[PDB]
Amino acid sequence: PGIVELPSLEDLKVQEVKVSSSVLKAAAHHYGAQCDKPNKEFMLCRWEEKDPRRCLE
Amino acid sequence: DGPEKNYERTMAILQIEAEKAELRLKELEVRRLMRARGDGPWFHYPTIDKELIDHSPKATPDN
Repeated sequence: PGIVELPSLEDLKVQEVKVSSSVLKAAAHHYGAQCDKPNKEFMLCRWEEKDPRRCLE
Repeated sequence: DGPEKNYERTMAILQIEAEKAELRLKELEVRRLMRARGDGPWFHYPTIDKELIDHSPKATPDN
């Protein structure tokens, strides 16, 4: 009953953040303050779209 | 009692019994269709009340 669309590998290719959880936790408080806008935009998109494929950008 | 009173009293009796008879047959036909199709007040078996659903945002986004 209908095939599932998937993005291409090139669609999912991004420059990842390769730092350990201790690095994230040390920076978490400032990181939440400095990056709240694109972060909250992305979270708003996920809870609205309910679809990981509709939030890649 | 005169023949006329008995005569017309009988018509009154016949009218009621014929109106009851027609309704008895209609009720059976209505019950036949309500039970078979489920689109009437009778044979209306309960389904879950959708007011029990919580629509608040959940801990995760896919739901």
